[PDB]
Amino acid sequence: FGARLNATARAVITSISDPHDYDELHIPWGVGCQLLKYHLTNKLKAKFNMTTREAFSFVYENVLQYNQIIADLFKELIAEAAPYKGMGCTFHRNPTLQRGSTQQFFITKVKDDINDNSISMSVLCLKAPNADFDGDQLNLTLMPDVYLTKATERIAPHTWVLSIDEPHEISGNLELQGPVVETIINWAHEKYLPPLEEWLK
Amino acid sequence: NLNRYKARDLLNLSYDDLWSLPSEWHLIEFDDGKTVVSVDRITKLSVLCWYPLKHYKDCPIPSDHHIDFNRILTDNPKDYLNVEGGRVTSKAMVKHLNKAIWNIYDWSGETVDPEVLSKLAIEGKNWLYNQTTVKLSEYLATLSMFDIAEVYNHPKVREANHNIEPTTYGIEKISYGKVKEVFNDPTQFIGNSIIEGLRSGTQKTEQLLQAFAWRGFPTDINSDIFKYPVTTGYIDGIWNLYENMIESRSGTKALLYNKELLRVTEYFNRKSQLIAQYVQRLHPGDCKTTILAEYPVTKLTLKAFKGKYYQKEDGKLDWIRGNETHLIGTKQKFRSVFGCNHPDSQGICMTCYGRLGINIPKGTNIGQVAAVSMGDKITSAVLSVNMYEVMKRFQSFLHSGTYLKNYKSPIEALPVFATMANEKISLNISHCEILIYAMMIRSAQYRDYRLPKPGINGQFEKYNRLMQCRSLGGAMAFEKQHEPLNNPGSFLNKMRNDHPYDLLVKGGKL
Amino acid sequence: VLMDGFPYIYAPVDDPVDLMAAVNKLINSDKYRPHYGKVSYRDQAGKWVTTKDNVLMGPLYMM
Ligand SMILES: [Zn+2]
Repeated sequence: FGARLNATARAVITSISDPHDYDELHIPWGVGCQLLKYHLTNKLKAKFNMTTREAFSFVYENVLQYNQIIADLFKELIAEAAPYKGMGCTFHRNPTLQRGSTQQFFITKVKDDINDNSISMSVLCLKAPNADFDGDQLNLTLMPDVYLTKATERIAPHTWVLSIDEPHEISGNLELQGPVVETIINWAHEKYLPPLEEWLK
Repeated sequence: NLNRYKARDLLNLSYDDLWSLPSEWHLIEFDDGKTVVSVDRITKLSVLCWYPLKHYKDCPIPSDHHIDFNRILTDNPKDYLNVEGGRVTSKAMVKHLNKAIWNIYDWSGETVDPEVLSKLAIEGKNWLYNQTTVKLSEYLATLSMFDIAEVYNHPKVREANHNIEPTTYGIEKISYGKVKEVFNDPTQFIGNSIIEGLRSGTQKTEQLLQAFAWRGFPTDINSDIFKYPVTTGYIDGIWNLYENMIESRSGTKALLYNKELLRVTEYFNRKSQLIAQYVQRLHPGDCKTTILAEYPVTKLTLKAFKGKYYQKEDGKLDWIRGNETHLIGTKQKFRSVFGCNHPDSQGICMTCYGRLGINIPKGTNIGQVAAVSMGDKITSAVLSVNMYEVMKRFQSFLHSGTYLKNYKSPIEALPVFATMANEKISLNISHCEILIYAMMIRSAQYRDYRLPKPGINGQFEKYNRLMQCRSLGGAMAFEKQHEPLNNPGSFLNKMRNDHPYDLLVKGGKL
Repeated sequence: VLMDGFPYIYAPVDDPVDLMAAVNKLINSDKYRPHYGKVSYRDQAGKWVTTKDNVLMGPLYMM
């Protein structure tokens, strides 16, 4: 009833606070090179006429340093996952109790800075797994084909939106974070207009 | 004066056009015939919460969708000239998104897939985050000692720190009462970062009172209280040995043996989930059963009955909306899980389950949902009368070691469990019925441990006997896997229910 | 002080000072009132913006 799976990764997490899609994931450079070893080897052999020995040597050589050729291949792999946004994967948070501790995301970007060894996560999907940034190592599992990508759609982030406690209600997991709310109320509830009685004169 | 806009017209604007509306008071005209007087910023926020309605052009927009829905323009000017509108909170924004999706669901005649609406809701929240964080980059909130001085220097706050009886009554009720009165006045602390967050739910009064008023009585590690209180707040500081030391015991109390708590909660969650999984499918529709269930309705369980279909007078079905106070103290005939006649030997229909089944994603194990809902609330309370005793009490009742096996019918046992569960946590009746139903067997005499159909023709059984005699696949996943292998009954051809773990025992073969 | 650009402050744990009384003195002072104004920064959209509220900048010991 359990296993140590192949094609997996494990790292700490950070946030995607810039404008983004809620179901996209950014993985660090080092994780991308080792996880996508055979995807890159396929591209290197075809495009650059490398042998298998040369391709394996090329990939392992550039795990700890940035390489422009590898970076171009990463985008080509992501762009070739159409019509999906990226490469399907599942992110697990422990302990696993509720739907939300296991979510399906799409890898859409490999970070170009090698000093960042964290998986950037959307800020809109942090409440459901009760995930925080204080030493939380999450488990990533790459989906090998399209058949499993469709199967793991059942745990997409939108599947925990509707509350399971009270009918016709949206779960509290969808509520915005503190810093964003403070900005909005600083704008909406400002006394920037005269009272309505004075407005009518 | 007082430019007039149409609700649907505003929703059709592009984002650049919406943010370009003038700073003014205006009238928003809705499809229900009413009009709302408000300002542009509240209107702009409300339109962003109407995103699901963008995909359905013919759905009317009633006036309650607007945030300031209480300021309705009427003939008498004394009804809107000095009316205070709603307060923007993270919960309020979610509620207006909730209103939009269920307005679409009702208008469509309950024909739109709820999974489609759930996708629209999160997408709408995503669009709200993208637009607000970019357009409102000039309206960041800040904190400094300047904000602290504003609240600290208020005359009434400074009077709730002097001439106080050093007792529980003098501090927690009189002194704390005065500060709460000041913080709740809408005319005080206008534009203050700390107070504005408190009104919108960002802050909480419990922490603020211990900061601006007297700290109070901390307890020792054995939950024993001290005779003398802490006569100062956090902002001023605690600089004497006695009060500082007793305050430290709170930090000691914060760190406890959560490792044991994690071990116990994990074991409890695993145990309940394994047995609950025997109730698998939830089919939409109505089974047309004449079997109803008579349940008392009380003030404690009225909220737990939301979504349950009950037969009112003249023989028609209506569902509890949660505010039927006139039903308290009476007995109604409910459509119940125990009365279902669905052909599926491990499934029930939507009507018997209740309206809460609309929210469940398609194809989900309904038994696991009930166990997760109960486990989530208990685990949250236990980790954050002890709730550990509460968890042990629920476990002993359901698993029969005042045990569930004592009762002769499920109908008589549900109110007892519902009252027990809803006294500490909040558990829906639909979840309560599923958990009780999982512990039912057809015939103990003939050792038929399958679920009974309908559920009123069955009996109760202990947890240990059920986990070892229903299906060997489920048995191989709990404890003492050697014992079922020795049981002579395991080798006799019987009709048995199946468990989700059956496939993994065979490695995937069928 | 001029060379360092900062007056180092000795603050013993048993200092007999009313903290909020000292804060009130600084705010109401014509000499030692800290500068309290707007700040400018480049947002996540690449636009140079300035805040509507007054923002105070101060030091913190970080590790
Ligand atoms: Zn039914």
